[PDB]
Amino acid sequence: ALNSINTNAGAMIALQNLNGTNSELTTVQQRINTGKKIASAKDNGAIWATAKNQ
Amino acid sequence: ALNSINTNAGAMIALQNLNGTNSELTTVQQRINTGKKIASAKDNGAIWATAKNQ
Repeated sequence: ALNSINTNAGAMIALQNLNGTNSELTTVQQRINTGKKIASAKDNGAIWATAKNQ
Repeated sequence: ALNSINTNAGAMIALQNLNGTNSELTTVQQRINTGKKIASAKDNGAIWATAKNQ
């Protein structure tokens, strides 16, 4: 209602965007730590399985 | 009879208007206290029920 005292969507949307940025940061940090894109089975199942067997 | 000693309608009508103002004041104060228009089931049955279930 532009003056509500119980809720505000601006904080919710700011939180959502911050969480998205944190997730991307986590992915990049994992890449830097392990030194490779496909490190686990979550990154890419097909390529990870192929590399293990090879 | 413009000079009656038993009754006067001016006081009655002044009382009625004062009571109406008091009722409106009560409604506004309730809105300020709870911070919302539809707070109870008396304000609006349909919207209150919808909000509860949602």
